[PDB]
Amino acid sequence: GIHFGNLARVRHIITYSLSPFEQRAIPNIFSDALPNVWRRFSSQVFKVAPPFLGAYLLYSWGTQEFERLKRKNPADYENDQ
Amino acid sequence: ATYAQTLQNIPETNVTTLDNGLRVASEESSQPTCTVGVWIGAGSRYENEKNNGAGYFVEHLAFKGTKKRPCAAFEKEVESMGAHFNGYTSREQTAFYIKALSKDMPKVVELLADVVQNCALEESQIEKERGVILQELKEMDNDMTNVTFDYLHATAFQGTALARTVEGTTENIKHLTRADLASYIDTHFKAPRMVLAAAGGISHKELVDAARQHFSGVSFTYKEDAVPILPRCRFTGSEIRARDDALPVAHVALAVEGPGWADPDNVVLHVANAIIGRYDRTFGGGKHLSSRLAALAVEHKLCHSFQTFNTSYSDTGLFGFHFVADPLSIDDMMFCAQGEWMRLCTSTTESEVKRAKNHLRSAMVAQLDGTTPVCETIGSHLLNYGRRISLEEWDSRISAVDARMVRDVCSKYIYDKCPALAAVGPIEQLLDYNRIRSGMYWI
Repeated sequence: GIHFGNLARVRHIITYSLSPFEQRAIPNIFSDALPNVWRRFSSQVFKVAPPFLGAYLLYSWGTQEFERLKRKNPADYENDQ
Repeated sequence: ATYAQTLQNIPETNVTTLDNGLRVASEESSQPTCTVGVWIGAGSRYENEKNNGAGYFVEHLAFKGTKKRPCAAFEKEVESMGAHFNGYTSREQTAFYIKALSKDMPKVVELLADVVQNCALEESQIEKERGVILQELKEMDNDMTNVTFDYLHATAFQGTALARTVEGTTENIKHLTRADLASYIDTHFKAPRMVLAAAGGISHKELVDAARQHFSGVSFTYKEDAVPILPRCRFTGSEIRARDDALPVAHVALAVEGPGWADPDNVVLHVANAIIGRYDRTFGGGKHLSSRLAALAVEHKLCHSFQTFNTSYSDTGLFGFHFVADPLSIDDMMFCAQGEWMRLCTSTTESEVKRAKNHLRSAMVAQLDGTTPVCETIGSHLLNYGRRISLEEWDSRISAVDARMVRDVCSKYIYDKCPALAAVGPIEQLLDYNRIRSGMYWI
């Protein structure tokens, strides 16, 4: 339950922070934010997208194939009389 | 002989100004001994990125001899007359003063003037002190309290001049030139920006005379007799955290921007700080101390010590507190501390201020306990208020303070403000800025 104070042994690290009221909440949207969203997107698209593309194809096929097998095969009545 | 009467019967402080712009002030008593010195309105705040720590470097040579008399000579002469030579340099103020027999007030004045005007700046002595100053920076680096206050200024006034330390940077100390120090002295140690103050058994007219004789070198242009107003230093709510769990105890300092010398509210802030007080593990009073925070500290063993402060400056200042505690009691201490600050703005009592006012009176009276401290008051007062302020005036002001006034002033400077935080040592238990910021309202 109580942990702050006995977590880790740290030495020689200085940190600097500003009050929330002295800064912008959502700063550098175009110079930083978006450029990074692109970076992130880019670096994961070929890891993620591929398998989903594969599933999408299999879906398409199997769906079409299913409907195709519902159609009539003209070659079943060529010599019917 | 009542308190009131004793206050009115205190000899007045005499001030006169020379044509060069220098001011000479002094309070006369019947003491065979006296203190006289020159308080200069100079310091690190007046320096910049390239000459930071010059004023300090100078403070090191201001006693190693002048042109009229080299080191040994200067020293022997001062020593052989039983006089004490001390001085100091801060962010906005510097001072060189001497303690001696009133019988020498005049020879001393000549000595002072020689120090502030003809420092030898011995090229060889400079390289010798360069190494000394470097040793003091390593000594002072182990003074957590002072490391902590430096950091407090570093962040509270980040980006500005008050952010720099008085001693200066390592790079600067390693590269300051004989020319830079020279330049420093010339640019800052100037008559209109100085004050010749003395206290003890001395003739104001005899003082002012020796003053006319040695403090001369008048100015021709207008740029030489104008006291330059410094550019404002922006206060910033923020924190700097230097963590080292290898240190035995942690130091913490929290503060909000203060008004600045000239503001009357300072009388109230000092009464306020008097209510919270201060404490340290050797106060016999123990669990019975009037200061609530102090009492809690004792009961719950919240810290080794804590102190309040109202550090003034020309246009700004730092009002806050500082405590030393074990890594595991930082959170509770900070809690109780911020708690007391809320109580101030919200529920101060008449009884509380009554006590704090008394405590404050005997505090001001105690700062005039000797020639040096009184001389220090004069130098500072003329330099900050441009006039001496009698104990009777202070007392007049202190007496007007009441609970309501305390709440209003404190609410003004404390309530819901973004503070400046500096923490050093084993500070893992100190909660984040946001949590601390929330301790700034309601309680």
